Amino acid sequence: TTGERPFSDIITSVRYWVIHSITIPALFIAGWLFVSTGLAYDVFGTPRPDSYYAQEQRSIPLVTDRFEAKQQVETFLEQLK
Amino acid sequence: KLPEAYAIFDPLVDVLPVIPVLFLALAFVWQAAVGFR
Amino acid sequence: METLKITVYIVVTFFVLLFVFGFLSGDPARNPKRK
Amino acid sequence: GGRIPLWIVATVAGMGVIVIVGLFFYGAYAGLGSSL
Amino acid sequence: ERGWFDILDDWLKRDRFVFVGWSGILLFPCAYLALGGWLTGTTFVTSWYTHGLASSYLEGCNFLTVAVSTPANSMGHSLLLLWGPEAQGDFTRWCQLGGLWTFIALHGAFGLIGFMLRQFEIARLVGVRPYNAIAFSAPIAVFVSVFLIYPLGQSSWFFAPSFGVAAIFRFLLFFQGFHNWTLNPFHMMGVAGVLGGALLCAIHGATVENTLFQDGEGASTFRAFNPTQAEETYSMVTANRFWSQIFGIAFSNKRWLHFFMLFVPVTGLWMSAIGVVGLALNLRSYDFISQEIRAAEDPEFETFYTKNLLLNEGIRAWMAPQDQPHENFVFPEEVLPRGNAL
Amino acid sequence: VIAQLTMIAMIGIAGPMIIFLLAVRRGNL
Amino acid sequence: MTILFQLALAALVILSFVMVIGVPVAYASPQDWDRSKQLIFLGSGLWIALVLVVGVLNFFVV
Amino acid sequence: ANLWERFCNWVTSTDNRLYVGWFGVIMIPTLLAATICFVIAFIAAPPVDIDGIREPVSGSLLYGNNIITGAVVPSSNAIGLHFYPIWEAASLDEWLYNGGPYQLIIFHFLLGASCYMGRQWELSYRLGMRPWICVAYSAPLASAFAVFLIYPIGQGSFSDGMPLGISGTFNFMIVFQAEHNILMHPFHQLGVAGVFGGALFCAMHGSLVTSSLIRETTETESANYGYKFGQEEETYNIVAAHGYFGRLIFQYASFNNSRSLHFFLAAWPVVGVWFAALGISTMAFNLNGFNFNHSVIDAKGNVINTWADIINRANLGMEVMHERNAHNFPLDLA
Amino acid sequence: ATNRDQESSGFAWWAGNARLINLSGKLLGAHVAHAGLIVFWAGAMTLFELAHFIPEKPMYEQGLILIPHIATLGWGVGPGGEVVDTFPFFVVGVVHLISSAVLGFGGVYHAIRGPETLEEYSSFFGYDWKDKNKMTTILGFHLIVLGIGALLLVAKAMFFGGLYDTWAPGGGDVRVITNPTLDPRVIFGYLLKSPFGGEGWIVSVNNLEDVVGGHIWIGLICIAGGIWHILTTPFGWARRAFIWSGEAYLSYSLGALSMMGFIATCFVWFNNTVYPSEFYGPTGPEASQAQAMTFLIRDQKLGANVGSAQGPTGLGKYLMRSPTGEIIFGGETMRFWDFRGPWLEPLRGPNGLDLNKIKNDIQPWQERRAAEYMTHAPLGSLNSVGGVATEINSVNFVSPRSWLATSHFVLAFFFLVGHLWHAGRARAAAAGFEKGIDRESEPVLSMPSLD
Ligand code: CLA
Ligand code: CLA
Ligand code: CLA
Ligand code: CLA
Ligand code: CLA
Ligand SMILES: CC1=C(/C=C/C(C)=C/C=C/C(C)=C/C=C/C=C(C)/C=C/C=C(C)/C=C/C2=C(C)CCCC2(C)C)C(C)(C)CCC1
Ligand SMILES: CC1=C(/C=C/C(C)=C/C=C/C(C)=C/C=C/C=C(C)/C=C/C=C(C)/C=C/C2=C(C)CCCC2(C)C)C(C)(C)CCC1
Ligand SMILES: CC1=C(/C=C/C(C)=C/C=C/C(C)=C/C=C/C=C(C)/C=C/C=C(C)/C=C/C2=C(C)CCCC2(C)C)C(C)(C)CCC1
Ligand SMILES: CC1=C(/C=C/C(C)=C/C=C/C(C)=C/C=C/C=C(C)/C=C/C=C(C)/C=C/C2=C(C)CCCC2(C)C)C(C)(C)CCC1
Ligand SMILES: CCCCCCCCCCCCO[C@@H]1O[C@H](CO)[C@@H](O[C@H]2O[C@H](CO)[C@@H](O)[C@H](O)[C@H]2O)[C@H](O)[C@H]1O
Ligand SMILES: CCCCCCCS[C@@H]1O[C@H](CO)[C@@H](O)[C@H](O)[C@H]1O
Ligand SMILES: CCCCCCCS[C@@H]1O[C@H](CO)[C@@H](O)[C@H](O)[C@H]1O
Ligand code: OEX
Ligand SMILES: [Cl-]
Ligand SMILES: [Cl-]
Ligand SMILES: [Fe+2]
Ligand SMILES: [Mg+2]
Repeated sequence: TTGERPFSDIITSVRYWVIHSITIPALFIAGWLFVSTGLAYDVFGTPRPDSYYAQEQRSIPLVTDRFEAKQQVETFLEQLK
Repeated sequence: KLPEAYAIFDPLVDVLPVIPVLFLALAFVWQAAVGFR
Repeated sequence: METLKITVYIVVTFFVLLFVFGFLSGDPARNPKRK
Repeated sequence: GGRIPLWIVATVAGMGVIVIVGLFFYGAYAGLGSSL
Repeated sequence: ERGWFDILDDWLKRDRFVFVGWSGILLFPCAYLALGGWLTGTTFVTSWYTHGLASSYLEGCNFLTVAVSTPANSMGHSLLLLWGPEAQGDFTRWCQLGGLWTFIALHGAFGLIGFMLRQFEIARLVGVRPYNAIAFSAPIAVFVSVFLIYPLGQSSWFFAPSFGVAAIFRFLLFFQGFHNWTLNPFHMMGVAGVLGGALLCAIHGATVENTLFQDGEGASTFRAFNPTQAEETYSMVTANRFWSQIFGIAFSNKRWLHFFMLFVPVTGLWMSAIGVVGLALNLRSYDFISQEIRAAEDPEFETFYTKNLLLNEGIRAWMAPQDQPHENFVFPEEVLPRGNAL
Repeated sequence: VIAQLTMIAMIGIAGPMIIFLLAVRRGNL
Repeated sequence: MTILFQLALAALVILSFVMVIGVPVAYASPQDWDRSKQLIFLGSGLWIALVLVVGVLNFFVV
Repeated sequence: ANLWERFCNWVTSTDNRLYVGWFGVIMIPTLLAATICFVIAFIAAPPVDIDGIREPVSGSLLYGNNIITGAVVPSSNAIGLHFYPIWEAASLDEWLYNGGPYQLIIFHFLLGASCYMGRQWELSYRLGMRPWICVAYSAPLASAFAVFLIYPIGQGSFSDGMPLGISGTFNFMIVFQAEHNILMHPFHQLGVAGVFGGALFCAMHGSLVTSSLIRETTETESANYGYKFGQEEETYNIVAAHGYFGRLIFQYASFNNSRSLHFFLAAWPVVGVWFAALGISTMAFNLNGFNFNHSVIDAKGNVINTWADIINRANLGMEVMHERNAHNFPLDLA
Repeated sequence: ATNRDQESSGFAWWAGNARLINLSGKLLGAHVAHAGLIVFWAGAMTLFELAHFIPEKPMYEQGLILIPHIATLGWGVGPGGEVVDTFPFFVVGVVHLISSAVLGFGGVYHAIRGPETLEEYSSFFGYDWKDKNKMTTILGFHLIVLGIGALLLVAKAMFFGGLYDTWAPGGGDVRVITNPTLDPRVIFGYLLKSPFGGEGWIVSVNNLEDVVGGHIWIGLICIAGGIWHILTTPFGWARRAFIWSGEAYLSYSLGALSMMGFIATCFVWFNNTVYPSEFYGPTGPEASQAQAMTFLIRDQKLGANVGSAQGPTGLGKYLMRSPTGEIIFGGETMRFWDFRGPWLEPLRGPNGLDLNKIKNDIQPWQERRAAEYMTHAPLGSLNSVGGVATEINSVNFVSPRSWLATSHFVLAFFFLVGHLWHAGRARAAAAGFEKGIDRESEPVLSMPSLD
């Protein structure tokens, strides 16, 4: 009883569904593509299944330098290619 | 496996055991239809 | 040990019999409303 | 003001939840995270 | 009203679906970011560079195993700000360095402050006493002791809890093997206030539901109540007699009863927080010295206390090399403690 | 999994279909 | 007998799905109780016959 | 009336300071027996060969324990699930070495506590009350049965029952983790939700009622004096409490119905704790927590550890050390 | 909508089925429709298990619970539990699935279309819960049905091909039972056995002659008792002891099913006669003993003298005494020395495990079975990773014994809860205070103070 339109009015109204039968699927597909294009990996810096280890590399690319950890990760990443 | 003559029905057979669960969920659809009165 | 066992057997039988006969002694009636 | 009955919205919505969570369970057995 | 401050106050305090308030300015963005940071990291972000672990749905983890993990031990207690000296504004690197950890921990800490300021602000507007805010100091003491003080006493944030289901399980087991935290009497008082609170929650709900007055004809009894009614919905007199005769004692004062329900779990959480402040310094209840002196001299003396330290020693040796990768532990097979066969 | 998915699709719609038909027809729900 | 068997089984399957919807709808429907009662009876005798047909043809196909 | 009739009248009297009742006729002697045996063993019992390997563990105060380390120690693994009453032993000295007191205590305690639960039904009926307080107590009772009876049955030995002692309890927890990965079991997770949520809703309810008590006292007096035992009027304003809590979160997230509120208070912890109990009682038959050990594998087949694998390493430490002289063969199968 | 809201019925939607208590027609509908769900699952689940079934892998490596039930009756299987013909599994699955449509038909008809009450319509089918005579009469019909069911089992065992017998001399096989145990001293002697270790109450039944003979007794007892209840009305002491109401009778049945649930749990966990290990996997005690057997065999092959090998504790590493002197396997499995199974019994003499038989007579089939059972111990994760809790992923296994014990313990427990719920509600409603305390007739206000 605070004023706003009741939720159950909104979600049973034809108009709500006209808008959302497009916005909901569009958002879902955009999330899908953020992954399927590979873009998610590059934004967040997450390894692909082929990028955790170089072919013969023994150990994990653990960050060991506070102020040059960024550079460490960068060097760790060329040492894959 | 099922005798080969019934093989075409394998996918259907895969889904049937779950139907009882559906009956429980159906009670709720029905109640929602009668406004849980 | 034999005496102890016989003693405990007697004790337990005694109490089980109270429980069973007790609950047989018009239990539903023993309430504050309809008897 | 309604036009689509609330019980239909709930049933479709509930079924949508089951599908997506089913998919997530499927994925525990296939691809990444499947142990295979 | 008056000036802009008072017009702002007006709008902030409108009676709406989600109340805002002045506290809302702190609460809303901090809570939103803490939660979104968690969902973002668990969905997309690795812990390969900080822990050598996969930690996101993107890498194949499930809801139990995803986490936003702590930064590497070499980060120390860096604030690890996006624009700080470590990430230097690179969002990708900041993610890979564990920047989402301090992001979530710090927005979360401000959000809890905002939440408790919310409880005070709404209490004051509605004209109730602020005991709910006061009870909420127990969640705050826990969050602050465990997520801030504990790692601040240790070598780095690396040893704070990571934000995830399995990650927290790991934190429990670490505290057992390294701190013998179950032995600690402040943890024991925590456990008593949690289980005793859950006990009081259950027993008070059941007692009210089972001493109800017949106030309707329905066999479903929930409709036979009105928020505005003058009268108690259940019989305190009958509930008192029942428990007096079942348990030997009973509440007789409803006000005392409800204050005690605040008291027990709130006090238990505060006690657990103090033990964790001690663990920040490794100031543990690890041992009983009299037990050790006896067991060192008498190889036939054994208690459950000596048995549990053997378990701790196994936990430390078996878990440390993978759990503490910056230590570069190599423990040759021959040194690992093991009993016979296993 | 297309065959099994189609089967569960029409088995699943049968329940709510019954409710829908009855509601439309003002049946004895 | 395979064509026969397989048709008889797909028919049983299909009639079952029809009965599964139609019996409860008929039973709770205000209107066409007369037209329904007859169809339910026919569907049923038919359902039973198909089961026995599948049962018998089973042995000429297994 | 006759003696029997008067006896029954006394046993079932609503007037006794402590209700007796028919459940009480069994409860009183069994609880007294368990309590007395427990107190005497906890003080004075000699060491008990819990794991059947002639390695006796000292539980009692006089034999070098304190309140935190002391326990009544479970009966010997050599016994297994065999019934070991005092009269099955050649002497009290043998009975003591083999952990006879543990069986005596736990069997009397379980019977007595089950009767405590019956007695709660019984009195509620004598008082014209609704009957389900006893259903709330079934949750802790189920949990006691799980750790003292169901688990030992599943594993084939009371030596794997929870010890009657503070450190013993933690021993049971840690070994249970190694053997079942309980933390990763959803029923234990529901138990955590049950007890953490019970604590939470306990504090919440206490604080909401306390916050809306009606002014009936002066600043010098405890507000508790503003309530008088047996008064008819409710002592706080629920509409005020709902007004507060509905705004803290949102209106429909708050109860304004006290009956629904108190039902929720009962239900949440009782259900969660029933799942806790069923977690222990089904891990009794070795249906264990989720196992995601090596679940994440890279493109070559390297294992990419997750927090699950780090759990596994801690579990391995517990497993290889526990009962360090009791295993001769490579698998711990019970 | 007769009684189909809270206002009319007094019951909210979430207690909606309580609206049925006095509507015998719709309630009969609910019951028959429900029986259709049970028969449905039995048929659909069997077909599913069959569709998935690879006949050469053990059943217990395949997540099967129903095929093993069918095989134990002696259908489909040969020596050693070898599957010789899946057709019987097919028949069982199909016949239940077809049958459930009929039951489902009856349920939907009664529930939705038939007379909502039966009393006006028929006095044979109508009933009043408070009619003690009609109640014991319906109870008697059901007793006769159950008695006939038990005798069907006897008929299978004796006249229609026998039962699978894990104990068959020369090796597990289907065997016709010709000499079923009739002696009441043996049959009822099981009921008075201790449920503790080495005794096991009825769970100890270890031969098919006792199993068959017991169902002969039980079938006769149920039929006789059913006749009895058709011909009698409850005695006075019965009338005084019980609540007579639908909810009360539900509650008595809830308690009984709870008890039976617990019993079934222990049956599947310990018993390897009516749950043959060939089909259900080894029991926990069996797999633990099989491990000790495995390493005794191995190390003795390497030259160890297993009788004289003292382990680290001073107890024998392979062989030790039980607390009554019997020679038993050592290590932790000392707890499992009550275990008995066909692969082990050839090694047991009057004094327990026989060292000379051990040294000379262990056959390759015993080594194989002991290795199979050790490596199929009923331990595994909820996601079906077989092994101890620290095991790595690879082996997709949880024993049918664990699935069946755990599920039935959960069910039996919640059935105890429902018993207390309904037994206490039935008491309160019979005495008239199930809706709360009368504010003007509060009993405690008429009682003297405690102090
Ligand atoms: C009330 C809301 C609020 C609060 C309390 C915080 C608090 C915090 N944020 Mg968050 N944030 C918010 C909203 C908020 N944020 C919003 C809406 C977004 C989306 C844009 C973010 C996005 C965000 C990111 C991306 C990051 C943070 C970070 C932080 C932390 C460091 C902030 C800092 O050092 O500021 C310093 C600035 C102030 C304290 C402002 C002071 C105002 C003074 C009084 C006047 C200044 C005038 C000045 C003289 C003129 C200009 C300066 C000139 C000399 C050049 C801290 C926990 C960092 C963190 O979590 O790292 C782990 C981080 O990387 N926030
Ligand atoms: C085993 C599950 C089960 C069964 C057998 C029943 C049985 C019944 N219930 Mg209960 N109920 C259940 C679970 C069940 N209920 C659950 C889980 C809830 C909580 C959601 C309820 C809540 C509830 C309420 C609140 C009420 C009932 C009522 C009833 C009765 C009247 C139904 C009616 O009016 O339908 C009207 C519905 C329809 C016309 C829709 C179609 C219904 C049919 C049966 C669908 C059949 C589908 C099936 C696939 C067809 C196969 C056909 C084939 C064999 C030919 C009926 C005997 C009512 C009552 O007691 O009346 C006196 C009542 O008010 N139930
Ligand atoms: C006695 C009951 C029972 C038992 C012992 C089993 C046992 C098994 N099933 Mg079968 N099944 C059952 C009933 C049962 N099922 C039912 C009712 C259905 C219809 C849904 C099926 C349909 C089915 C299929 C389709 C499959 C199995 C399979 C299996 C195997 C693997 C199970 C698994 O992975 O679980 C995973 C565990 C879960 C999903 C967790 C269940 C936990 C529930 C939700 C908690 C219950 C709590 C309680 C009842 C609620 C009370 C609430 C409270 C407030 C009162 C195993 C042998 C698999 C197999 O290997 O086939 C060869 C398989 O593919 N089952
Ligand atoms: C326990 C289950 C049960 C019970 C007690 C009843 C009782 C009743 N039924 Mg319902 N019904 C059921 C199940 C049941 N039915 C099933 C499964 C179906 C689908 C086939 C139906 C379909 C149905 C219809 C369509 C009608 C009834 C009617 C009736 C009434 C008259 C019956 C009569 O007079 O027959 C007298 C006796 C006979 C006709 C001979 C019975 C022959 C049986 C089948 C022999 C088999 C015996 C054996 C023990 C079966 C074991 C089954 C088990 C393995 C599952 C009566 C109230 C009528 C009614 O409601 O009138 C308004 C009505 O029109 N029934
Ligand atoms: C589902 C099966 C079933 C049910 C629900 C009933 C129900 C009833 N029976 Mg009937 N009965 C049955 C099957 C059944 N009977 C069979 C198969 C027979 C033939 C043997 C009988 C022969 C029979 C007779 C001869 C009598 C009844 C009577 C009664 C009534 C009260 C019985 C009572 O108080 O028991 C409660 C049990 C007691 C009071 C005995 C003492 C309690 C002891 C201590 C319990 C010990 C058991 C314990 C839990 C251990 C479990 C295992 C143990 C065997 C080792 C009630 C209407 C009575 C009657 O009124 O007839 C009209 C009566 O005289 N029945
Ligand atoms: C970090 C960061 C940030 C932020 C971000 C954000 C804010 C985000 C958000 C995000 C979000 C906001 C997300 C979300 C998501 C969600 C999800 C993912 C969900 C899911 C769900 C589910 C899955 C469900 C489940 C369930 C349950 C729960 C119960 C019932 C049943 C079921 C199972 C259904 C920024 C930019 C500032 C900056 C830097 C960094
Ligand atoms: C055998 C067989 C068969 C059979 C079938 C059947 C018998 C079926 C049934 C079916 C059914 C029986 C179905 C049902 C379904 C249901 C559903 C699908 C539901 C869902 C639900 C939901 C989703 C809910 C929701 C909600 C609501 C409503 C309200 C509250 C909230 C919620 C959200 C919970 C056939 C013919 C194929 C043929 C072949 C063989
Ligand atoms: C009352 C009521 C209810 C319930 C209902 C019910 C419970 C029903 C049941 C029903 C039923 C219980 C049904 C059944 C059906 C069945 C059917 C319909 C079957 C068919 C079959 C077939 C079609 C087969 C085929 C085949 C063959 C022959 C061979 C192999 C392959 C196959 C499988 C394909 C509810 C809850 C909703 C609520 C409301 C009221
Ligand atoms: C088949 C078989 C067999 C046999 C079996 C038999 C022969 C059985 C019997 C059984 C029986 C013969 C049982 C009985 C039971 C009983 C009961 C379970 C009872 C109950 C009771 C009651 C419950 C009561 C109650 C009460 C009281 C106590 C007090 C007062 C009140 C009243 C009434 C409530 C054998 C093992 C050889 C082998 C395998 C198979
Ligand atoms: C080991 C278990 C023992 C098995 C016993 C089997 C019991 C089956 C036979 C029941 C016979 C007992 O019958 C029952 O006895 C008690 C005790 O005398 C009677 O006597 C009682 O009557 C009234 C009833 O309100 C009570 O208030 C009163 O205290 C008591 O004298 C019951 O009214 C009678 O119905
Ligand atoms: C971010 C809010 C904290 C600052 C509060 C100081 C108020 S400052 C105050 O503001 C009035 C309007 O409200 C003016 O009318 C007045 O002239 C001015 O001095
Ligand atoms: C209700 C089920 C009706 C079908 C009964 C099938 C009989 S069963 C049949 O009997 C033969 C001996 O006659 C056995 O040799 C054979 O193993 C068995 O399959
Ligand atoms: O005892 Mn007590 O703990 Ca159950 O596992 Mn086996 O046994 Mn012993 O090892 Mn691990
Ligand atoms: Cl240990
Ligand atoms: Cl061993
Ligand atoms: Fe309260
Ligand atoms: Mg996947």
